[PDB]
Amino acid sequence: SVGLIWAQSTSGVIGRDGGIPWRLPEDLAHFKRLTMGHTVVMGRRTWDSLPAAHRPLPGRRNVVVTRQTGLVAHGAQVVGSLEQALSPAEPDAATWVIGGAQIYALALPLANRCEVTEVDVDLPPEDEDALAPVLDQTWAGTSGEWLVSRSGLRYRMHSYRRL
Ligand SMILES: NC(=O)c1ccc[n+]([C@@H]2O[C@H](COP(=O)([O-])OP(=O)(O)OC[C@H]3O[C@@H](n4cnc5c(N)ncnc54)[C@H](OP(=O)(O)O)[C@@H]3O)[C@@H](O)[C@H]2O)c1
Ligand SMILES: CCCCCc1nc(N)nc(N)c1OCCCOc1ccccc1CCC(=O)O
Repeated sequence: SVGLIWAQSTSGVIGRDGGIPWRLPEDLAHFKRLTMGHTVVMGRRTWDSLPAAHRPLPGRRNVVVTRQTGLVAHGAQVVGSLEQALSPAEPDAATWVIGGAQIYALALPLANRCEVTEVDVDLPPEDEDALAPVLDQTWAGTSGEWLVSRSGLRYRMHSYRRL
């Protein structure tokens, strides 16, 4: 099982200026609950984007997809392709692809699940933004209710499975 997991604004922005252009603690807790104890696969730019306290993501096997020989920042297992990231895999569990946009594009043809957090923040896309992948007719989804963050932002979760 290969799952994509991401958070996006309603406009579809996932990344800006090498980070995430909102703060939503409830999404971080959701992300930890779904990924804890599993392999997480990410692109190298996302790896370098992690604050030092969160790199590597604790309690998870951190796999970084890169064309380089290796990385200056410690804690990852490097691979040269998504296929190398995905095999071998954890039994009875999902391998989670955790971004960014380039790695989501590579993984989308292979995924069987997407777990999306939608954040109701008004962020008109800017020229260099990373955007969420668009799901085609092979996906069926369900959506949770709108929730209110302690910070006041509305947010909700959507879950998609491959038909
Ligand atoms: N909102 C969310 O849920 C979420 C989640 C994750 C990330 N983000 C944001 O997304 C942005 C980063 O996304 P991004 O698309 O710019 O970068 P990315 O997908 O994280 O990483 C891109 C890098 O992955 C490597 N790569 C890409 N395709 C490859 C291939 N076919 N084979 C081998 N290596 C390959 C390359 O590393 P090398 O250059 O080292 O070769 C490339 O520079 C940041 O703003 C981050 O904060 C948001
Ligand atoms: C602060 C928002 C964190 C979740 C964003 C997110 N939210 C969802 N729903 N899906 C994602 N793929 C994602 O991105 C993960 C990579 C970025 O992680 C980061 C970044 C910076 C600080 C901390 C972490 C994770 C720490 C941990 O899991 O212990």
